Amino acid sequence: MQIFVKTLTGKTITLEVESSDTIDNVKSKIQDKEGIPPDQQRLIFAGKQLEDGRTLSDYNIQKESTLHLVLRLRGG
Amino acid sequence: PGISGGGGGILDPEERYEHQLRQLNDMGFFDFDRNVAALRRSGGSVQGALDSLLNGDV
Repeated sequence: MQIFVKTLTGKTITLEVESSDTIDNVKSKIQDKEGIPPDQQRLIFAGKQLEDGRTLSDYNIQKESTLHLVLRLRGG
Repeated sequence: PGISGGGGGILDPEERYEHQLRQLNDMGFFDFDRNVAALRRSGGSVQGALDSLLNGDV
């Protein structure tokens, strides 16, 4: 399984996860790709702001799904 | 009363904010009219519009 994560600036990241990864665990992968700290960022799917303790399965996330990330300080 | 101001075709929100409109759509908000009404009050912030869209302010 993989997923993708898209900034508010417009960059698309790609990550390797399982349906059992948490939202926290997903944020923590982007820190390998751009260095963005997982306490500064949040995630969005179907316009809804996702909760840190939930899974990818909790939002019915699929392989190659195209999610977004949101920094609490904007960063752009 | 006393809202809005001057402008022209080159300044309408459909092209003033076309990046942010796409970013809202790509996150999940295909309601163009709501996105426009939200960007108009957020000041053109993607997440500022997103907060209004979530709260039902548009």
